[PDB]
Amino acid sequence: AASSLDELVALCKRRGFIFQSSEIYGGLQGVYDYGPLGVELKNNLKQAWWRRNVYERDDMEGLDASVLTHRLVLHYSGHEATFADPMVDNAKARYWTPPRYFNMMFQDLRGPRGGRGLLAYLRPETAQGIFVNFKNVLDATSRKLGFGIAQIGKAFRNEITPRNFIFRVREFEQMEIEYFVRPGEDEYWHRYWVEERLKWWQEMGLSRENLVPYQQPPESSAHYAKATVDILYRFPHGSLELEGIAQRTDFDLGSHTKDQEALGITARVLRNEHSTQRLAYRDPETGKWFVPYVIEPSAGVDRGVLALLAEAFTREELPNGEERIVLKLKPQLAPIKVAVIPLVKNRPEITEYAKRLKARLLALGLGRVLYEDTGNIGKAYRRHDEVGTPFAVTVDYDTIGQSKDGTTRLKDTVTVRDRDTMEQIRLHVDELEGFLRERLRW
Ligand SMILES: Nc1ncnc2c1ncn2[C@@H]1O[C@H](COP(=O)([O-])OC(=O)C[NH3+])[C@@H](O)[C@H]1O
Repeated sequence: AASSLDELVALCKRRGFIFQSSEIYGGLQGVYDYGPLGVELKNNLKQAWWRRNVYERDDMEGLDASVLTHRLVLHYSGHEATFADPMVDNAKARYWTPPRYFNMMFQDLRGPRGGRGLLAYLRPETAQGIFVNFKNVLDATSRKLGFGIAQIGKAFRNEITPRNFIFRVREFEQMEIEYFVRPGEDEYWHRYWVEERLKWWQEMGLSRENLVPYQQPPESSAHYAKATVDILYRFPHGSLELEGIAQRTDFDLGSHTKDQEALGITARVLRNEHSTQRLAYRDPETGKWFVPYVIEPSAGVDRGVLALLAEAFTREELPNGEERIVLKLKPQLAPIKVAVIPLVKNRPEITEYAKRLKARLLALGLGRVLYEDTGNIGKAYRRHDEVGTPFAVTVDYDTIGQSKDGTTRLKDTVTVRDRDTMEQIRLHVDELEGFLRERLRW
């Protein structure tokens, strides 16, 4: 584990993981930019989640709706209502500083002028994009009930207060699922998904010891959610929310469908005077139109990253030197898998061999390979553990052929230094393939 968020924040900048957004002009607090190594890690997390919840499954369809949301969507979603109370602050008390309707959803206008007619919010959550497209998806796929639609996407929130690095921010991405289910089964499903999502975060690298499901109680059970379970993580600042396996119940489709009344809505949904379409399902064997309940697993992509980094940032002491900080990311999720390093930057015959090898290895398809050509190998080696790349293959003279001893047997064999054990095997190129194949493969 990583001792203090500070370190994390500092490694993140010093290595190009996360940079402060708009830093040169003062920075837009609450919004960050993912530098080079950040992107990679971030994408890999996104990818693996997609593989898991979509490719490997057989009851999920994917989606990717837009950030701009038509004013009504967020209205019937109830999101509007949450800020229709102005706050007339005062000296020692609260809701006299002027009436501030403290809306958390960002706001923008559609062309021409700032009229209430052409208003649109930036989706505070990806979720809505799925509910409104429910029929559309159902039509094009023609899915039978035990099934859900899932997307990764941007989400903007005017967070009055952004706190703790890349945790609570104003702009972030979420990986959301909306498991549509027959009314009765909701209980199981909710259980199933919580267990699943916890199972996942573990294979991703988060130790079970730090993961904790927590039944939000009535007080905290937000409107749509009939129940909800968070999976908190023991971050370096605390045991906070990581993913939230909720259990809204036909409320979403209910607040968004035509004929709410005719439809047996069980949720206290607004009178939807708008929807152009009946967002409901039709036949189990009878032909009873009904509105599906949903289990919704929402993860924060950015926090998933905070977790993974916090969890992996270890700073062991060297049994010789002082100490080293070592990101020990699940190899398969490291920004770089293998980093090929030329021993002397001079010898062009060496470097060429190096650049050449990088190719051969990238080809295995175990992940990104890097031709690190930066100065001091001691420096290269370190840089790497700091960014947690699993294997550092280094090429010296002997590899190419030359040597002092006049030996060419060392040729085509390279030294592969392992991150965690810092152990240095010296294996022949052809073996290097098989070797990595065993480790970096999922
Ligand atoms: N400002 C923010 N920054 C980062 N992640 C955030 C966030 N606000 C919410 N999340 C993520 O959204 C997840 C779900 O909580 P939520 O309050 O976003 O609810 C919903 O998205 C309901 N669909 C959390 O587990 C968290 O990872």
